[PDB]
Amino acid sequence: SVPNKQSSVQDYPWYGYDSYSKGYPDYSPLKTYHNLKVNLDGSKEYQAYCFNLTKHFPSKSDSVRSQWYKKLEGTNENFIKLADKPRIEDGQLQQNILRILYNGYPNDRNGIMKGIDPLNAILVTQNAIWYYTDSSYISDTSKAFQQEETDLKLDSQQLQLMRNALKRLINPKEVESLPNQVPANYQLSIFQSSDKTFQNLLSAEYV
Amino acid sequence: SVPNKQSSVQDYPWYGYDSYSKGYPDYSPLKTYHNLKVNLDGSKEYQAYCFNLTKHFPSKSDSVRSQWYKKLEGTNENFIKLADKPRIEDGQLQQNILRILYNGYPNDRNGIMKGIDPLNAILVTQNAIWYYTDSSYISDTSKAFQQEETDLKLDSQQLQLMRNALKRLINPKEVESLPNQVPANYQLSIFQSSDKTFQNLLSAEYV
Ligand SMILES: [Cl-]
Repeated sequence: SVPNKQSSVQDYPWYGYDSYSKGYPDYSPLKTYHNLKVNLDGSKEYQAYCFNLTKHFPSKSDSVRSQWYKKLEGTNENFIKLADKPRIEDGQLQQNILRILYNGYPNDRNGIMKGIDPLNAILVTQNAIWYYTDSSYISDTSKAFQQEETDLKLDSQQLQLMRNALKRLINPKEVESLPNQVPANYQLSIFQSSDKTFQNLLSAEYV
Repeated sequence: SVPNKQSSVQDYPWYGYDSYSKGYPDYSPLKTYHNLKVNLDGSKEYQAYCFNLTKHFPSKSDSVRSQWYKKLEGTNENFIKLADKPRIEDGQLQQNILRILYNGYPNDRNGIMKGIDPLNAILVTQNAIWYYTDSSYISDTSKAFQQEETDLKLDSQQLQLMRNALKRLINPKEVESLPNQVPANYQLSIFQSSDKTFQNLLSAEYV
């Protein structure tokens, strides 16, 4: 069921939470999976991804604690204002993030995520997002998800697909060579956390 | 007061927690400070620093949830086994971390932390630790702590001392070219979290 929580914070009406919680299919509290969502007073849930690695993850949906968010335009200016270490040397941060969301979970318009289990696909997408929003270190994708392999007990098939999908998502030249490019109507939103101790969120949708 | 919590997990007797909680002097729940500690059944608290930026921070001391830890030798092999993205290029990972702990808060053996307020000194040390444990991006220290400046309301004096200390701590040349070198009896310990969803910890002491 979709949560219906009304904000107690002026200008922060969006409820941001982790849906990988009790009630989620195959949920385990020992697994490092996440499934971040944003919704407004029990409305349609939007797939969300976090940024600010040194801040707290949004609380699980069954927690007594709730985090409130303000929806902003997903511009470069708003990322510079809210991100700790954005990868802005390519100068198309916003565009890179939009391309990842368009090609990642669940949109997957060019089939980069094909064969990857939903929670593993979210994990790949999130890692590609962190590469841009927090300048997270990714040198060799062939060596990626080593901790996740032991923590989540990923089989060789899933692990190889995940490594290849991450490689493709963080390479702009690779994404730009694909048949389906990001249209003007597919737009980025930044969700600013009311509580500065919690991570900010980001989401994309067709307008 | 020093917490006294007994583990129920075989081989994980250490209690690891964030002491920056209700009751700590000048505590604010809106500040991004941390003061991580490890202790054994109410014994002396040891200053701890976290790693694994994508995992959960240890819970605050006043939480119903407790995280349990196994004390391991602070070797390069144990870092490769538990860290997501360690900065191993120079093969001196363990020595680099030891040098940071020896020179950082509270040890400060070469006075690098002089004039920096305790929570700010922990913050500088933690950021220097993350640079090695998680390959966190630090290009120009002159620009460091921009989000912390607004979130923690740091004055110009503290901010300048913090930026200079970070620069010195992450430069292997600098620290090795200091009058006091890390002695053989100052040893590194890795605290392995029983719950794989939580950050691992690290601490150093004189043996
Ligand atoms: Cl967290």
